[PDB]
Amino acid sequence: KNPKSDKFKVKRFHHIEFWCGDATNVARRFSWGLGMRFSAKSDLSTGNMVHASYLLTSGDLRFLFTAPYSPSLSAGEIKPTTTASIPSFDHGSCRSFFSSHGLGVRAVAIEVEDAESAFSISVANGAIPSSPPIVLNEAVTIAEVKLYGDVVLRYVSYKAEFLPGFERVEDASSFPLDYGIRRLDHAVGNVPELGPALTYVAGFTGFHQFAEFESGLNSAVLASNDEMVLLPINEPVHGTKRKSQIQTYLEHNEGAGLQHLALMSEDIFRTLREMRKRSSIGGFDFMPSPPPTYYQNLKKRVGDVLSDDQIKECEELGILVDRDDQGTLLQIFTKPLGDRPTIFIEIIQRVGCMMYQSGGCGGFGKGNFSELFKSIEEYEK
Amino acid sequence: KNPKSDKFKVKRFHHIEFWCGDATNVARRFSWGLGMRFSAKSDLSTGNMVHASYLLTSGDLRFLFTAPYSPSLSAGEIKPTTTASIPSFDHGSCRSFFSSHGLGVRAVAIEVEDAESAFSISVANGAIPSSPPIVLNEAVTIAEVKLYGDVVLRYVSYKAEFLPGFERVEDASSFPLDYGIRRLDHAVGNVPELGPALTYVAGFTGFHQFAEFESGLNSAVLASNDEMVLLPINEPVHGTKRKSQIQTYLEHNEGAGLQHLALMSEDIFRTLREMRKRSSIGGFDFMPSPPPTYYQNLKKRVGDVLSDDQIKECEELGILVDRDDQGTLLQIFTKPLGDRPTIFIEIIQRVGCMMYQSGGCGGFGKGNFSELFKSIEEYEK
Ligand SMILES: CCCCCn1ccc2c(C(=O)Nc3nnnn3C)ccnc21
Ligand SMILES: CCCCCn1ccc2c(C(=O)Nc3nnnn3C)ccnc21
Ligand SMILES: [Co+2]
Ligand SMILES: [Co+2]
Repeated sequence: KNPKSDKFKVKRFHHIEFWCGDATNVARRFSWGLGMRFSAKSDLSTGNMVHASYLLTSGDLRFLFTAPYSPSLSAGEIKPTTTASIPSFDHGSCRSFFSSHGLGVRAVAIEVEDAESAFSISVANGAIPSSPPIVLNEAVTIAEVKLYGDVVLRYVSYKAEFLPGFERVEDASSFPLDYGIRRLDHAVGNVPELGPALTYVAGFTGFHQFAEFESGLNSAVLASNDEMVLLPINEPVHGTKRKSQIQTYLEHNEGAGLQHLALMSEDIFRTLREMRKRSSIGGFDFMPSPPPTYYQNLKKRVGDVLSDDQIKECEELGILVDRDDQGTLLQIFTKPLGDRPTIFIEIIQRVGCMMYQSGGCGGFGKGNFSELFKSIEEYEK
Repeated sequence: KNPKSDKFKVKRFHHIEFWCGDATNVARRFSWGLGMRFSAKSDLSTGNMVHASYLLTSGDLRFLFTAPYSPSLSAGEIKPTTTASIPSFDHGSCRSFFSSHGLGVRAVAIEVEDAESAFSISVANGAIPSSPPIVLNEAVTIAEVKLYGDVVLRYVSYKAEFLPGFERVEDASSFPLDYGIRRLDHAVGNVPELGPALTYVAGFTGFHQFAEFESGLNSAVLASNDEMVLLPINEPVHGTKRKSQIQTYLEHNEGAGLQHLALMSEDIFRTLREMRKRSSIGGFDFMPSPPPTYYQNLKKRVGDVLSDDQIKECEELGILVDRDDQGTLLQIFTKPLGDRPTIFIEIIQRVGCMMYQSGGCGGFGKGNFSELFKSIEEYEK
């Protein structure tokens, strides 16, 4: 059941912004590791004396990497005279975020019809304001409310290229990397208490709970009207045999924050081949592969969706498979993206639910907790 | 003239340590961009609850990348009970360094006969102490004194593998990259006033001035007894037509600090081919190439050292050439390594001065200031 209760018109995920200590080095690492092209910049070379921001794109996926310069470069400025291209940016907030959480997501940005009204309606419905609506060059409006921890939900709306003040990088520095990633499927938060987080966020968005179907967590998924904006949230479950991975996150992250980004690939096998080629030469590492018994058991579960060859291709690459009542989900998780065991990335591809493909086709892999523990001791054999 | 006045026995450059906000991402970027292998780690997986430190090596060159974890992970510890593998590390110092300077070099480490005596003699001769000698697992002694800005000169000495507490990374994660870089040739500091910096450092080391031979700088080189440890220092010259690059550094770095690291390659042409292949896919960019007239003029200057083919190979790669009375220097500079126009890297190869090759053979490229401005307007033509 989908009551379509969005309190304002939401379009799609627009971008994800990482707050960094050095944006250059994170952005170059991510570009190579994920096959994302450098497509826009806002920094000293564009007149920005406040922050360095670099945009990577792959298909519709937009990753933004931002770090502060010395406050001394902009000490003469005031907000009316700012050279920052993202007016919500604040040196103190950014340094405090990074020193508290390390590398991580500051903003989950979604495109809306009207960022001003989305902000007003949100705050009228319980949202904690973070940065009021600001119109940039009479062309783009940006506003932010608190989502969880120090993560903001950023609204962006266009009258009618990323943001004003951002320049198109030179072609020479813009190598057309592409490993098949195409869009952000969902963005997941970890919190100490799921109930209040859900009540808060569903309260000010009107997002509805997306229907699904002891591993140390409970979770739920909030979704927009067409269920293309998907915001799952986890809480830990205490007292389990193995310590909850959610609690470990909260400890190392110093509280709530974004846990993982799920990136849809138009060809997950090519994406994983390309990413795994680069794991040891600057890219990303992947979780340990499931035992061969997990893949033996794939025949009974998805033998009507994937061929034996395509199943063997899953086994080569360590891909996991789960199935809804409506679709099939292929997924795999990276190891943490940085020093701390906090944020990581999921690569996914969904099969089924054609009408375009509807959102969340195949679910989020809930069945892979059980099946993996069913593969752990079956493989002990 | 070399008075050989070292006040303690110095061996070679041992390592360079970068203080980072996220060590993982900088280290992976540097590994790919420079062709350096992951060779040791000290982090959560090795019992270090304080800092994450990753060591890259290429030949004898050792780059260490270190970032702090949340202080909460080690809040119960005291220095006697610390899990840090580098006991001079301090969360507050590291966060303050990175927030003040951005990504940069915290420690220039040299190997000495006896780090305890080097520290004592240094402090007895004016050195400002930074971290007293500490013996690690009865095997390695480490001590630090202030060099300039927030950069320390680190002494390390071995009774008899990087440091105790560091583990040899797994082979799977240790891809044997190598683009031909083999050792650190020299490490250069920028300061507001050259005279006092020289007096201070030469004062406590006994290092002597290395004999050389309006561009906005004056400089001088301090050298150890066999002139294998080379520490040049720049100061700005004010009032010039083009604003001094040293002054721009001081402004963006918030004061003195390490300006560049010169890395000797055993085959600079292969190093530059390999680094330039990767500039736009995660590696390092290089300064704009000199005009073809600069390379036309190379025949008269070094036509007896380099063939026409080897000169054309310099032209393809943007390499600069200078000559001493004793040797020839091939060199090239990267663009800044991170967000700020502060630290960069020089790749060099020296030809001549065989006895082994003596230190500083060919100088440091002083003649390339004049020759480049002689190439700028000659090429205007
Ligand atoms: C040991 C490897 C497989 C672990 C089992 N496993 C299955 C899914 C899954 C997610 C995830 O993706 N969760 C999510 N995504 N959207 N909503 N939710 C709740 C995060 C961490 N481990 C997961
Ligand atoms: C526009 C491209 C060529 C610039 C001319 N150019 C020649 C050398 C050089 C150094 C350097 O390497 N300096 C040094 N190294 N050791 N000691 N010193 C003083 C640093 C910056 N620009 C330099
Ligand atoms: Co997920
Ligand atoms: Co140099």
